[PDB]
Amino acid sequence: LQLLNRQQELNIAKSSAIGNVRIIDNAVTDPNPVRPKKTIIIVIGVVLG
Amino acid sequence: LQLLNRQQELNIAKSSAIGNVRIIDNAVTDPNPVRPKKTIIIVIGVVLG
Repeated sequence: LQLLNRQQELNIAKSSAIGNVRIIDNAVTDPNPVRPKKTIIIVIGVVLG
Repeated sequence: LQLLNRQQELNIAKSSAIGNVRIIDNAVTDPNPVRPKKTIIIVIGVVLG
């Protein structure tokens, strides 16, 4: 199975059309959390109450 | 001799005609069943009642 995969991956690489994909921006993490959004949660709680 | 040349060309052409399909992901089963959807069934039962 591993060799079948190696053959398949090699065919995948060989049949690759894109000449060279480039990494413009390496991954970086935003220090401000995206969830939970405290303000909207509190507003929703107050309105629901 | 020309027929022999055409034979060699046809043999190489037949041997080289391989590709057009490069399966990316193999068959994989989702362990979570898709049917029946228990929650919607229970909700429908309660609402119908």
